[PDB]
Amino acid sequence: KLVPTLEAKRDYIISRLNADFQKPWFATVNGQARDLATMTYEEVAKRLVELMFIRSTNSWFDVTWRTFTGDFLRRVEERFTKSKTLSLIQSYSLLDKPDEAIEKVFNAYPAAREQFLNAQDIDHFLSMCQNPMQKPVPFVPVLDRRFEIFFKKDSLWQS
Amino acid sequence: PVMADLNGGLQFVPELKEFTAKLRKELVETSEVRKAVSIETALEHKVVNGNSADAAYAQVEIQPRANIQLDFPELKPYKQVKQIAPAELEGLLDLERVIVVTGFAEVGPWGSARTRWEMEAFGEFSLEGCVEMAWIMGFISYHNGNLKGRPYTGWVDSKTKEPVDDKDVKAKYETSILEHSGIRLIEPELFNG
Amino acid sequence: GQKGGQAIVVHPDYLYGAITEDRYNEYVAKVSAREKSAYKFFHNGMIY
Amino acid sequence: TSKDIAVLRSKEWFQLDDEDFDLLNKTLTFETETEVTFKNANIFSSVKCFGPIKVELPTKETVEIGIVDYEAGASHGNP
Ligand SMILES: NC(=O)c1ccc[n+]([C@@H]2O[C@H](COP(=O)([O-])OP(=O)(O)OC[C@H]3O[C@@H](n4cnc5c(N)ncnc54)[C@H](OP(=O)(O)O)[C@@H]3O)[C@@H](O)[C@H]2O)c1
Repeated sequence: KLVPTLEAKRDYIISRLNADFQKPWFATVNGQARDLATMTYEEVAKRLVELMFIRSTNSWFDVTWRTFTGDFLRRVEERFTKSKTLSLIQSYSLLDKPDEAIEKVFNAYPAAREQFLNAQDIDHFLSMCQNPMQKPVPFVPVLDRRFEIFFKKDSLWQS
Repeated sequence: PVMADLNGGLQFVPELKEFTAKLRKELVETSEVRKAVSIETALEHKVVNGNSADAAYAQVEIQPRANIQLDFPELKPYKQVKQIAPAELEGLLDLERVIVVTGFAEVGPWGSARTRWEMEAFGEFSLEGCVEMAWIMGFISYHNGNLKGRPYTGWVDSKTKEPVDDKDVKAKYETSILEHSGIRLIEPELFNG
Repeated sequence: GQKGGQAIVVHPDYLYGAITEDRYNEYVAKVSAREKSAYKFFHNGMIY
Repeated sequence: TSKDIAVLRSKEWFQLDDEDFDLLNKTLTFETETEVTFKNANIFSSVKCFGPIKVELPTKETVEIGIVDYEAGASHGNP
């Protein structure tokens, strides 16, 4: 009954996750919500920085999350590029000025500003959210048979 | 009968055999010594400085992935199209009465209508055409989760289930995809004997 | 059986010359959204 | 071969008395004695390498030709 009750309360529980919880519903653009497959690559990036990069310290919260965000731009370019080229991100250390490491890629493939995620770039994004040996992601990416793990894993340091 | 010596004068350069055999015997020396000297100095550079910092110079180079498309018609802005049609056309047609194709598809000897227009217009398959003809011929499958423990997410063999990238699919399959598509000697097991 | 048949197709862009502007770019935004959604659905199904 | 006698003097620490020495079909031995000064567990600070180069005579009695002469700071091994 888990997946179905999550089906009926979907619009509801994500409103609450956005309103009153630590790890918000990830797929939320400009206040209005959506799913991972409704969010464009550019939005995925511009949100990953909103939740994994600290503007006040101007520093990533972890090298693990910066590695996450980098391995994501890796496929972003792996998809939209036509032939084999050199990475626009050669060491993720470039992400230390993020809003420009974004433009650097999303000017090399302006298409990823308009087209949603390819579906193989969703389950990858998820297998990167449940990768061991990395700090769990500070948001909720999806509702499925692992929802509470996503919901209350490593939920102490936040204080 | 005429002879027509279209020879540049190669009957004059004397003892041409080894004069030739020397010119190339030198081009292998000057080639191979700069093969051997170059690799060891690059190898010298790896023991005084170590490859721990020399690996950051090995740049990361990305393989394109297959991103199929739907080929929707592009819509140029309104000023462009109000120009191509006669200016008097607007307000002049009962649009309820203008038929218009809105979708289309196909199942031919070349797969869908996207992967026949390739061997039709372009004579050969793209990457997005070779992955689709790989998927609709049951060569490659999908997989996400954990195979070999490691999380694999992407195309895989379908017979051996062993991971395969969309950059090594055109090399690995394009031979058979084209071997078994289009007008062919009739394969009996497609027609139950 | 002597069934012939000849159908001709015109280029779609001659159509939009027959509609008012605000309606066109209204339709334009409308397709833009459907295209993305169709992209999404085509890839989920193709995968699974 | 003849292309190794090139890669040899292609090197800076390989020097002889007469670089014109006929190096083909000869047999070169390297009785070298190296020094090293550390600055970390692995990052050297100063490496020296020296020791005569000898050649097999037709009597196979080794006779010196030149001297290995290497020195490098901040190495990571010995080339
Ligand atoms: N008795 C009490 O009153 C009390 C009170 C509070 C907490 N606790 C206990 O103390 C623990 C505190 O941890 P938690 O609950 O905050 O964590 P958690 O939500 O239980 O999740 C921890 C898991 O995430 C992974 N992980 C966490 N940080 C990581 C990092 N920096 N790098 C790589 N992987 C990381 C770990 O994987 P690995 O398997 O790779 O490590 C670990 O299995 C709890 O598990 C709880 O049982 C007890």
